[PDB]
Amino acid sequence: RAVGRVADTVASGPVNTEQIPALTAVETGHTSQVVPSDTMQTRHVINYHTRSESSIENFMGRAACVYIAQYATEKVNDELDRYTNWEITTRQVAQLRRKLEMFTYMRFDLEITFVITSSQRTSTTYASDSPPLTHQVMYVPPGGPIPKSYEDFAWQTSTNPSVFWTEGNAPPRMSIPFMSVGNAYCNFYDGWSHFSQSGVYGYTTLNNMGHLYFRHVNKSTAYPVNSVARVYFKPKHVKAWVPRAPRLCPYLKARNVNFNVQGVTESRNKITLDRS
Amino acid sequence: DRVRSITLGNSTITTQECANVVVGYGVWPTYLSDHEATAVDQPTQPDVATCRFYTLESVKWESSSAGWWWKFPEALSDMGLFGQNMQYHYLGRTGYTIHVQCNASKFHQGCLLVVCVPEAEMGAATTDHAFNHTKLSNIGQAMEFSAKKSTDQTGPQTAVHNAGMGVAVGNLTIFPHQWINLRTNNSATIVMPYINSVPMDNMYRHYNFTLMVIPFAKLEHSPQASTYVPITVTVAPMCAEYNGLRLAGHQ
Amino acid sequence: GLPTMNTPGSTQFLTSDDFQSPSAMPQFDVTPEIQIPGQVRNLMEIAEVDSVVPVNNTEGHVNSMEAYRIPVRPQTSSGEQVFGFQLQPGHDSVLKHTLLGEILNYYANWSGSMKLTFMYCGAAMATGKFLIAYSPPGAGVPGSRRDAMLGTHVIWDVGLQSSCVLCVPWISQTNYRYVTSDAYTDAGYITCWYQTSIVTPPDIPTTSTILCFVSACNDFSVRLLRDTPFITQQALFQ
Amino acid sequence: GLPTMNTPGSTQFLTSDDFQSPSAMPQFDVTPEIQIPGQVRNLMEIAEVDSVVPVNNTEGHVNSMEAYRIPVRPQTSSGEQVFGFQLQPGHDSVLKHTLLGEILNYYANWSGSMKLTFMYCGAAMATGKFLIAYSPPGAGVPGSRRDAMLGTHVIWDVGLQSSCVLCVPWISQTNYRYVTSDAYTDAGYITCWYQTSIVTPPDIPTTSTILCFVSACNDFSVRLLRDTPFITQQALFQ
Amino acid sequence: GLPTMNTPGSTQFLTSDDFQSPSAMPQFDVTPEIQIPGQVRNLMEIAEVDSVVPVNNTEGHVNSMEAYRIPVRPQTSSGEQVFGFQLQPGHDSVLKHTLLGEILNYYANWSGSMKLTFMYCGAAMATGKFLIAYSPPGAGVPGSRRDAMLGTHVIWDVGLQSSCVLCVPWISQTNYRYVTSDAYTDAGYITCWYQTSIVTPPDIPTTSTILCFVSACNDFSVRLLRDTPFITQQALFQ
Amino acid sequence: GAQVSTQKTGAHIIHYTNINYYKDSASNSLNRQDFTQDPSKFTEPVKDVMIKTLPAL
Amino acid sequence: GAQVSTQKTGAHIIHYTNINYYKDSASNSLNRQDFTQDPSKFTEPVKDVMIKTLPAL
Amino acid sequence: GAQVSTQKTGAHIIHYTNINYYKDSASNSLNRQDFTQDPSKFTEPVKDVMIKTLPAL
Ligand SMILES: CCCCCCCCCCCCC/C=C/[C@H](O)[C@H](N)CO
Repeated sequence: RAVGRVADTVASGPVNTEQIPALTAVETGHTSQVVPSDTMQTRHVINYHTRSESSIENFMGRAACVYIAQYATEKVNDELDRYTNWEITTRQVAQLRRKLEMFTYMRFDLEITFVITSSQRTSTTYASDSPPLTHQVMYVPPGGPIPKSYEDFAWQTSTNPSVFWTEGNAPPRMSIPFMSVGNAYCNFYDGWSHFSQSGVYGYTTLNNMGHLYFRHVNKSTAYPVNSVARVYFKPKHVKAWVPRAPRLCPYLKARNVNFNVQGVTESRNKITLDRS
Repeated sequence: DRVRSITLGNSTITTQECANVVVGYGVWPTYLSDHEATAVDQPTQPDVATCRFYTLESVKWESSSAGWWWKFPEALSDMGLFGQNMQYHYLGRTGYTIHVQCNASKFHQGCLLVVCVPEAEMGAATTDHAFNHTKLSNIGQAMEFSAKKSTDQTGPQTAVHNAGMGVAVGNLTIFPHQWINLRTNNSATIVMPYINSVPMDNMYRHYNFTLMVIPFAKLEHSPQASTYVPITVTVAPMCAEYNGLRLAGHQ
Repeated sequence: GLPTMNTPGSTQFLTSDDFQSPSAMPQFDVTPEIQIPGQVRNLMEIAEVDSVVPVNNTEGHVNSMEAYRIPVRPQTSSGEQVFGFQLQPGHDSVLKHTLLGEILNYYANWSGSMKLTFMYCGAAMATGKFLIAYSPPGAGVPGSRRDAMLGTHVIWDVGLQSSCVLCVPWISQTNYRYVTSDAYTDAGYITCWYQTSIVTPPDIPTTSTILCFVSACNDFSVRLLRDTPFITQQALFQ
Repeated sequence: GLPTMNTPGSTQFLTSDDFQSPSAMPQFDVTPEIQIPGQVRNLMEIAEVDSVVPVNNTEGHVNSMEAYRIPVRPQTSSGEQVFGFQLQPGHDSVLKHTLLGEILNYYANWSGSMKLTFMYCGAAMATGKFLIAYSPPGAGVPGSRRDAMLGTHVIWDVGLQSSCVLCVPWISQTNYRYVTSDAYTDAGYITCWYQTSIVTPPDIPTTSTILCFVSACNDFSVRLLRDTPFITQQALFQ
Repeated sequence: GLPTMNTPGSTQFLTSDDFQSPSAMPQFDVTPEIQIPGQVRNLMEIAEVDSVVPVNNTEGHVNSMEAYRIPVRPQTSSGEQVFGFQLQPGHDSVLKHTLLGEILNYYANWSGSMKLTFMYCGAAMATGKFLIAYSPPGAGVPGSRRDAMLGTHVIWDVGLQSSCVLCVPWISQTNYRYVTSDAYTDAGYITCWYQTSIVTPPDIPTTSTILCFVSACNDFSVRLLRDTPFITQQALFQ
Repeated sequence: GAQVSTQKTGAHIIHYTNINYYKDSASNSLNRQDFTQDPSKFTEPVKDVMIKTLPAL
Repeated sequence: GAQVSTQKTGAHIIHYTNINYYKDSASNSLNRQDFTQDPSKFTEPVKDVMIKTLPAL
Repeated sequence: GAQVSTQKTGAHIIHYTNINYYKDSASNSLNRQDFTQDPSKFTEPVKDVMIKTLPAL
């Protein structure tokens, strides 16, 4: 039988034995390995089903949006500045965060894909003629010189990895290896950053992955244009350890596991069923 | 069988109604290998002065008890030479033999889940607020859950059905666990290996795992039976080794 | 150059693709992996572990540990019902936040047999028999213990072994049922009944407790990944 | 032509790519290379060379040669401190403009043992003993020579061999520390103390000089290239 | 990269292409196929089955079962005509909604011989002879039974075997005729005539019934797929 | 250096070719076809073996 | 892993090459060149065989 | 003329193919995988050998 294929059930007849496969003990921590062939009469079924979709590589290997970065060709304030940044994290979106937090320690390579889209800002006029916009997504490793403005020297990217992309083409994509200073990425860290048990509690002290700076490399537009860049993480070559319980409560913050108290499941009116 | 004897150092545990032993994730604790080490200095391994049984204080089990938790290795910070080796070293590494024990009678009833949760990172009761470390765990005190939610301004969220982690309490049975059902079971022993993403670690700024003891079926009995049943926790380190000798910590 | 031609689908982002892409960190020395215990290679290893079911989830009981405590007591007449729920392991409110139920809500199709384990958490001096029955979905709900004795069932004798396993078999006309329920792929009902009673000596409390556990068998499989309808957000978490 | 399809990432400039490209000067005859001495094939050959450390960098001393001159003198009582600094070879002000420190600021991760060499530049008639200690970062700074004798240390006897090497070992829980410092990857402290004293004959100056040198050991490695936060410009140099 | 060049036809959608494309469901476990009876591998297996022809389709008869009932009766003189239609199996109103005719309207070219089967559905005491004739298209329609006896024909004797087959041969100058008719590829005429009469005993109804069936022979082939001019819609079906 | 492997097909022209283009293994595609598993770390992690037919206590 | 097959030509340099690029068999092209058929399920599905020359009844 | 070489992988399907397309060697890609080194030109460039255990003077 191939690897990943489920088990067949064997033909079983009537029994009158001193064997008791149905009776067990949950107190031992043991999950009983009872087959339907042990408690009832079955036929021989050749099961051809496979556990393909349930692999850790197949369950994780789909790209999910992790951040929406906004920046313009004319500054409104420092939130709609000429440039923007993002501290690299997986906790701001809830769909990928719940999938990663089913494990305590993981170890994967990444694919980062950007879906950058622009839009003309609301104005009294729009009738212009502009050349195609080109964007820069520079990665800054932890501790490097960050762009303090537009027209900065730090966008010279002589040693930082950069990418350039003109609007209209395919989305940009690069591959990232496993980047932790330990032996696995820690989804959870039950501890503090200082030795006196103070400072920052949680997984935030084990996430030093750097920043990701975005801009328009075009100097100007006739009328201001707002851009949005969506960041897509797809984990590949995935290992995972110590499976966690799934989360019940929705998230509140990105740097905490803080929650509001909720019931264990949705309710019903009574514990029985009452028809014929 | 129901009998089992565990001997570590100069200490012995005997049990006449044992369910079984749960061994971790199928891994026995051992010392770090040469192809996995990072530190270069020679470790110290006090084999019997540290890998012995250390018993904690009992907790009174009531009908309205929600549960208790202990965080490790901070639960044994003052237990003999296991606590003296934590203070003098930067790194440490150990597995454990947790033994929880509670006898009542053939006329009592109750059931306790005994889970060992690695990296049981707890949320805050009052959100947008960081909590104190002495509310997470004192040095050997049993920190206890609550039946309803907590409004502590600097404490964890101790509602027991969310288990402090925002998950369903019923789903904790993937972590290494046993049950103490008073109908059939007297004690519960779990052998935990070293679980971390690094080969050694600091034993003060990091709680490696948390032992929770939760009544799923509550304690009830006749009023003319013994109204006091305690729950004692006896923990033995296993294959404990240390690195980075300097002055006594731990700031 | 080499004469080429572009097919439909060029310059697209299909999020479930599988293509090579260049590295931003070339010749990066990745740290060596070590033996961490508890490695997971499949989500079916997680779903084959017991997880206690909140059968008593009539609110207000879901906001306490009363949701897991199925109550039993000595009876005045026999054959009454203990509990009952539909066998919808990804859609029913009893089973969809269990550990097997949470994995199935990432998928659209499920297949295989399941294991319902029960655990009597009463006093060691109290005895009892129970009938736990599974009904295929054709006739409706069983209305009595006579209606339930006609399907797949097991009689559990409470003794020194505190636990019994009702194995729910895969009796279906399709190879897969749907996780979100419909009428074409309905799976049936699970009910429990007093086979005899609870008989106790004096000086013992009346009400006892039964814990129900769910897990998957070794022929269980899932299919067609999807997003789960359990986590939501209106804005980015800051 | 050959039917093709374009993946994501087409028509982009990733600055750390590795692709072939046509030549603007075809069949250009490149001049023959000769043997020039001192060829460098790795930046770890540069970082394994001693470079004198400015331990005395309390300004105003950085604008003179006084920054490199650690002063010692005969004492009235023993066990006092000579100097001390944090072991942050890319972030601490004592070590980040040394020759080992300048290479590490091009990188984000460092790993390995280091060599602190000391050089007594006093008169040949003056004797002395010193204790140079390394402390792992758990307990805090050592407060005395009693606090420093508990960690990795060496007692140096000043004699005919003017130099001693304190080897700082790699005692870490991770395989890499960060160059820009944080609390998770703190590396500890280096301190020096009077083991005995400086004892001189008459007609000799009081204050002597000790020079500290840093270099990397043969298990040293760096990782994750970055831009250095040391050179800046507001406009193009004309 | 590899130097390439794009031919004409890049970035187009030709709806009858044949190209590979990536999967939206990777490693999807498809359910196993079973033996279902009646597998179809070719539309020529469908067209080689008999299907009863509405020869009597003079309205109002098409809105009832009278369209299939060719009437015969005892005659006063012999050699009269029973029925007649043009051999246009995709364009003639008699043959274009039959089961052979509906497949041919998906195509533009047809080729091969055909089988016209006839079935006498009168009483078992009634006898009769018939002449069923095929005429190649050169001279026009046959005007009498004398005109029809000069082409391909068969005399059918009604007896214990109720059915006869007139085989219409492929007599063409091209290898393919057109489904929508034209004058270059005209195929001819099918007529039927009284060879003798219907002779019955007393106490029997006058009018009997003949059923005509069409099917394709084993040298039949179709070519050049197209849309059928039979189904229409003005909006999307909601 | 072409690795011809088996395609994912059903049960009752089935091969694909792969060339690696880049010098880093993190640049490679996903390992879709690895279905190995052993659930005894979680479902039966007890010290003494527990046979089904025999009593658990 | 190249499958060289015969091209569709007429009757009275005739081969093509195919490489499979993807790991799923549903990603493959169409099976254009499969012309097998057996029409006896529909045209002659009777229990006893019926020879043409012999009478049917 | 394909050079199959070893990909950069970690430690505890690992090969890539390269074809050269141009007639000039300056058109080639980078030599990423050349990690040879000898630091004795700089760290120990003295005439007489200096053993560690022996005194330097
Ligand atoms: C303009 C070029 C952009 C290049 C992009 C490089 C950014 C990627 C480097 C850091 C990768 C970090 C991967 C994150 C892993 C998660 O945080 C872990 N699951 C949690 O520890």
